[PDB]
Amino acid sequence: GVHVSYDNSIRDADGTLVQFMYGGDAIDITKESHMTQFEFCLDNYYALLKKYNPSALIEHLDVESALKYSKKTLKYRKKHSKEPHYKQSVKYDPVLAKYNPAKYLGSVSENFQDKLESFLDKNSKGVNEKKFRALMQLKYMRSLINPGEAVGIIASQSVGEPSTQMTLNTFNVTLGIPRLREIVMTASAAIKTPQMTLPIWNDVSDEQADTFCKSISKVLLSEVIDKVIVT
Amino acid sequence: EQSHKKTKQAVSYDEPDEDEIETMREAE
Amino acid sequence: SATTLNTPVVIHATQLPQHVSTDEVLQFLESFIDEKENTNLSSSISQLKRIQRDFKGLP
Amino acid sequence: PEDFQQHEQIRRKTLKEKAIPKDQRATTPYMTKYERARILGTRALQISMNAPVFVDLEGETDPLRIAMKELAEKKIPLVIRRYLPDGSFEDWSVEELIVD
Amino acid sequence: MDISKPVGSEITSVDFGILTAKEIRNLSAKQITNPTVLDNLGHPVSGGLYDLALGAFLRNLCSTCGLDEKFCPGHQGHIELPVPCYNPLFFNQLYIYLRASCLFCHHFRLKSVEVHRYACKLRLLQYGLIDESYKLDEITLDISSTLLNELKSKRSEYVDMAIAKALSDGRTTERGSFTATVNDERKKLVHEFHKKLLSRGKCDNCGMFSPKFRKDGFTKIFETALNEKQITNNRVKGFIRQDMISTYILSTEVKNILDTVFRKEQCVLQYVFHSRPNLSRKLVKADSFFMDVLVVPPTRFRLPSKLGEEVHENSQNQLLSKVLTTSLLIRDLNDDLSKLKVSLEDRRVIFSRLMNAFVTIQNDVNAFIDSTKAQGRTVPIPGVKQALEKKEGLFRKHMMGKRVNYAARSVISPDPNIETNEIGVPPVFAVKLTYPEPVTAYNIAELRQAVINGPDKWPGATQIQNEDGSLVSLIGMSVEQRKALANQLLTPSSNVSTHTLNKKVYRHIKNRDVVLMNRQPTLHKASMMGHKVRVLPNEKTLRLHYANTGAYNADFDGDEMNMHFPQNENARAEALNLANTDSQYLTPTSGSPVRGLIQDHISAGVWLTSKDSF
Amino acid sequence: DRLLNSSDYTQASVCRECGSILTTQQSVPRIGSISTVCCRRCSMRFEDAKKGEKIFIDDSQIWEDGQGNKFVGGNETTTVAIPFVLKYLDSELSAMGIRLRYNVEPK
Amino acid sequence: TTCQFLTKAVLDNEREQLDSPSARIVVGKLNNVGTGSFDVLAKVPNA
Amino acid sequence: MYKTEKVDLALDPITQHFGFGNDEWPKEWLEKLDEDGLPYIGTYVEEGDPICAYFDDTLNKTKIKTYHSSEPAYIEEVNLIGDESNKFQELQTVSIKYRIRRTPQIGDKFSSRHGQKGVCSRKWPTIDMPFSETGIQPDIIINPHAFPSRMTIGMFVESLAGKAGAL
Amino acid sequence: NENRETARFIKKHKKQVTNPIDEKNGTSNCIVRVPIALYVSLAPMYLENPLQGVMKQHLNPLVMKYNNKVGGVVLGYEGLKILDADPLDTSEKLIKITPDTPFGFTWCHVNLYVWQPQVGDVLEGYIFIQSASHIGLLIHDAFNASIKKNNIPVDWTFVHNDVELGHWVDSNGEPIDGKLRFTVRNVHTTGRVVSVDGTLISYNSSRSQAESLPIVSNKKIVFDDEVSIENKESHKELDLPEVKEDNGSEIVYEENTSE
Ligand SMILES: [Zn+2]
Ligand SMILES: [Zn+2]
Ligand SMILES: [Zn+2]
Repeated sequence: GVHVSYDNSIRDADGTLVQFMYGGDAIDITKESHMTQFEFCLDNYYALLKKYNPSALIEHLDVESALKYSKKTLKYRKKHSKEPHYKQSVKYDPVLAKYNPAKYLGSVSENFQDKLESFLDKNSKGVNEKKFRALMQLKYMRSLINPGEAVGIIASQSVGEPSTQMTLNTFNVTLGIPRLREIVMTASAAIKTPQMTLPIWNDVSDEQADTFCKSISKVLLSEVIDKVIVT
Repeated sequence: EQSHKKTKQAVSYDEPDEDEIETMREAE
Repeated sequence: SATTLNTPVVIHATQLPQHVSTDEVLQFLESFIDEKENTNLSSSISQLKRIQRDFKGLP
Repeated sequence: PEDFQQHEQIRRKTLKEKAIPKDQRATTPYMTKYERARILGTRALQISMNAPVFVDLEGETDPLRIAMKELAEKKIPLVIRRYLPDGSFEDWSVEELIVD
Repeated sequence: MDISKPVGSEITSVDFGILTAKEIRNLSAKQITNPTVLDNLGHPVSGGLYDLALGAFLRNLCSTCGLDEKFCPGHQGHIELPVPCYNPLFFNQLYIYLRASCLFCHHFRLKSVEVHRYACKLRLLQYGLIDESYKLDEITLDISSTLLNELKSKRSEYVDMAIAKALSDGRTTERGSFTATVNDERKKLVHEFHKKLLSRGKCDNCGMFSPKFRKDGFTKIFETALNEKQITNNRVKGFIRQDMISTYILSTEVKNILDTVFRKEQCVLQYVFHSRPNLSRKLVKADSFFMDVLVVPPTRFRLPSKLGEEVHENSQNQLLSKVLTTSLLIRDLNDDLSKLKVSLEDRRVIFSRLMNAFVTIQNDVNAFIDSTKAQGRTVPIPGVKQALEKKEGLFRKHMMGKRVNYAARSVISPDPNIETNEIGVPPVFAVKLTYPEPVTAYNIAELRQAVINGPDKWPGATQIQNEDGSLVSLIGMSVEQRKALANQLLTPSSNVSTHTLNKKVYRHIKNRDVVLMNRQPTLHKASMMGHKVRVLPNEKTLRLHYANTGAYNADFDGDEMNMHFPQNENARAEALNLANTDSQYLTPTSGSPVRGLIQDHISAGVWLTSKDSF
Repeated sequence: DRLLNSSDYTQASVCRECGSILTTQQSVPRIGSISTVCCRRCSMRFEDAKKGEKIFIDDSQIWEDGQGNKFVGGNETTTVAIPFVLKYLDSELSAMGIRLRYNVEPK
Repeated sequence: TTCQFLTKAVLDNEREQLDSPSARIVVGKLNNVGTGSFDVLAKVPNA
Repeated sequence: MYKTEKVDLALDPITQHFGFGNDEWPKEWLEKLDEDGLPYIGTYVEEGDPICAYFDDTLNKTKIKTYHSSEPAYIEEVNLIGDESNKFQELQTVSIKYRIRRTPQIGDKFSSRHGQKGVCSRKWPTIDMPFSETGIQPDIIINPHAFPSRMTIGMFVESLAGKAGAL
Repeated sequence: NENRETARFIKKHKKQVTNPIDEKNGTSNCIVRVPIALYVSLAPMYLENPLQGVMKQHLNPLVMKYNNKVGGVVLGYEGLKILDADPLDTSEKLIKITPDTPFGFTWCHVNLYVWQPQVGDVLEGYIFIQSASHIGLLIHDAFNASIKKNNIPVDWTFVHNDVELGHWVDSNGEPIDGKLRFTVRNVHTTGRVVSVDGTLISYNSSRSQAESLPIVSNKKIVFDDEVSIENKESHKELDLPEVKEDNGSEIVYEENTSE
């Protein structure tokens, strides 16, 4: 039942909301390929400009609302760059949360925004850096997942079909289908190999960390006994 | 064995009669 | 015979039937017969002409 | 007769309540892959039932290729009723929707 | 499916409920009383499972609608059970309500204020308001009746206000809001309610103890005798009654206990048994858990299975005949009971005869519904529960999945001369697979030839459908009749009732058609694509291009593929624009290609595009 | 197309008043009259229909079965396109004493 | 557990809104996904 | 391909008898079966054709046991066996052998003695087939893209050994 | 609750609007105007002219035929209006199309003029034919009416015509005039053409429970003639098996022995 609604959100068969936006950007995977291939798109500017015909769209969309907002979010993002995630500003939320991607040119994912802006800075090259920005903004607009798309079946098929390739045995932790079953199929509270990844500081040396490993590792009486003589 | 699978038009997605059935043998 | 393209799905009286005078019936008949005359409907108009004829004259 | 008039009033009231006016509509100006597929299929179905065609079918025998030609000249007289998860809808004509 | 046959009415929702005995008796076409199915000579016996009132059987016309075996839809009948029986599916539930109720005041042993608290919470949950159901627990003032009744009043006041407030806004409709989280909160409460209900030993309303009820695998209940501590408790609390004015228990006794309890506790059960508000205002009766009658399905769904020459008896009729034998026997036992009595004393025998009569019909009822609830007979006959869950189940084997018309299967063979979006169809399939093409002015020329060509010459036609709805097969006809029918395709309809319609030609699959190619297992939607038909002469196998090898995960090692031929333009458009091969270049798994050339073509390219190649 | 249209697509009669496919039946008409789809559940036995002043049945409301029994009402029947397994399922559920009510629009 | 879920449905007096792909297939209704996520209406000229 | 069928009349008093009953005889059956009711050894049979004939007194009608298979055949052997009796002898058991001709069809598997099996993709004409300097066109064509994955070098040495031994 | 459930049934068969006797004519006005709502199908051939569709398809076969819902004979329709599926100024409306077929379905509003004659209503008709057991009449020279022998007064005596047919004579002793006034006893819809069963003779007839006691003699005449008509009709189109005796003799069934 899970599909794309006309309000771009991922809704179940009964109308209950599952996601507010597909992957947080509403992009169709079968389109997200050359969307970061900026040099390719630049070498084929006029070819793609003719493909994504904007002349029959300029009257149906907004060209500034989202673009202005995108700068305001980028402003507060750069202000708290060194700051941690909990201390980050919550004044302006993403441009995709406030503007419909199919109606506002510029309501693009911050991931795409950062990647596109980085290309225009690191590469100074009859195409202007401003008219190329619009083409890529338009490419993202034309790369959106269609309302009605059964993202539910597609997701399970995208997890199922390649999990056939991992039917072969190990060459410690649970892998392949048994591990996938522990998650998706049984949601086990009693995992076969429960683990914890502990990030060690820089001020703690390789010898200190190994001594710490010994300090937590379970020690049995058997492990310290050499011989037992019963007379 | 593949000749029988070559002619049969599957009812569904294989069968859980293996380890999955013994995992389902746990009541809440 | 008795299909979706022949007969309607549902018929409902939107209001109670309001009685019409002899002159109103005759005014309607004249209006309906003239509009329809302007294939199996022809036999129904033929019968309708007899009612109109009875409401003002003799057969 | 009295109980039906109330039922009809409620039916039409709920319909109007769900209808999103032409100005307040906020879905994609683009015709979805699914909309195009159904429009071409439904119009082809109409063409096969001797429906008045608004294009010159120069030796065309396939109703779908006729429905495709009518789409190219935006002569398909159909409307898409885009439903939202609450039951409300946006009526979009085939003419106004952008086709790739 | 016919486009010439549109439907004006549609099912918008399905409501689940229980059939009442009074309801079945009125709709019934005939009362079934006879265990025999056929009279002598071979005619169905009156009052038996093959009665003609249940539908047309043995070249006889139906005695209800008058139609023959083809047009008769079949009619439901009924068996009058001489004593009520526990419905197997709802036995566990009626058992819960039997153990939870007091046998004296005939209320649930849980305190009325606590029961009302659940009724309040469950009423607020009929509408989508969980926050309010929890806020009810905040309403707080061995406790006097005048004080507890004020708590019930204040709680009812909050419930009526919270519903009206949310009803004023778009928070909940008159039909009530229902979500999965709302359903989760309901399921939690209905569970907690039954848990609290079963936990109480001594009745909180009237302090008298009730005798505990035990159960076995089969639908049968027993009453365990009270201990001396609880018997003396009944005596001391016996005077307060006056001022206000293991042994097997029969189905009637249980029904009579639950009858009063479901009347006295109607308020809570109203919301315990209704997911959304009860707008129908129907009473929640205990007799829904009991069966006073059995519906006899139409003869149409109980036909004897024919395998070659041998005609085998239907397993349902066998189980139904067993219910009929026991019913006639209890009718005689009750008739002998009615005869005699002044002489009694040893009444241990009359109850023993009654217990047998009750347990025997119950078993026959159980055997018919769910076999895994019936006693072992020296493999048993499957019940209706077993019929819905034979293997994968009726839902999985015949609803979610189905065997289809206008489809073919064949071993795939490679072909680099056909398009990457095409399928090489053998002429064998092309002369059998047909499309219902409606005849019009733009295609009269194309279809006239197909009609002349007939069902064995491609591109031909196997049949022609007139506007009256009738079919004219072109199979037996010679070129002369086919030529005459072709010159009669675009003739105007004389009948005004079919003037809207036009003739149809069931034409052979042409090279412009769409087909659904399928290679099992269909692990991803790319394993079921739309291909363009290319009829290849002198072929006995399905020809497929090498670019399709990846998506289907099909190797030409003697693999088999299914070909589906959709029969309408909406299904055509879908197979040509959505599920078509060209629109499946990139898989949605990683957005990477699954289409390309595989072996000779790669080695050919390295040589062709080499500098040395002039 | 696969799971319904080219499998078990059946245009079946349903009563709008009680929402069922199994109570509907074709009425048995007289020499000149036409057969009409009638619901056995919603229709009342002619004799049982007893009676401000006396009321008269509009003739179009009285239908007869093959057994010769007269019935009053149960004429609010329509046609719906459904899979045939549904009819077999409803029939099986009915044996178990379970009733399916199909809410059919228009009403 | 078809009969078990059916029992729970009857006891709840549940209304199947026929909005899930499975439910729609059971009653022969067009699936609400993709091409079934909207309605097609014909524009007619005469009043 | 040879297939054998046992036509036994057992299902103690003899009712079914091999042959043809008097007064009752459905049209053109004598084309497949001989006077004894058994088929003519060598006769072409398709599904529906009579493979034997008998008469049972219980139904007082002349019935036939039909041949049914998608592949047509020819009768190779008909053997009458009247065993499991001392003095009361009468035939009830007959064994019929079918000869089904099987030309190599598109789909049939072929393999070298090196585990290199492949289905018949097509029966390529000699004019369209590649022709050698000697004037020989290969009987079988194996694709070179089979060998890099299978690593069946035994077949490669078998090729130059077989050629050397033929010359 | 005992009478509450039965109360819903009475209102279902309750006569909405009764036909009143006016202008000292003595006859009750049965032609009435009733506004209705239809749910009709629209053929794709009528997609450019939808009003002509609804008319030729569903409203035209409706006229001069009895419609059960309006409770009378549709004499015609007036003011057809298609309800737009889109709630909104223009003549261009929209109709919802079925997902499976190209046909659309719409709600329509039209006023029907129907001939609604209830029982007890006094009507006039021109005598068409007059047999020994019934009198044929025509209401407005279009609607069929019949008065059975038992519904004719006892004082009346029928006379058979010799050499080209018959004629009925009233109580006074003179033949009956071209037009005849009668009361509606019953209205038969189920058949091909609408037929009105009429009476020429018309609670407090009880003389110590005498009304409850039926006169077998009079009750027989109305039952025998009814059965005789039903049995003669059932014998029409009756195929019986040809029986041939074990001699080669065909058994011929004929009540009359001689020619
Ligand atoms: Zn029947
Ligand atoms: Zn108590
Ligand atoms: Zn009904």
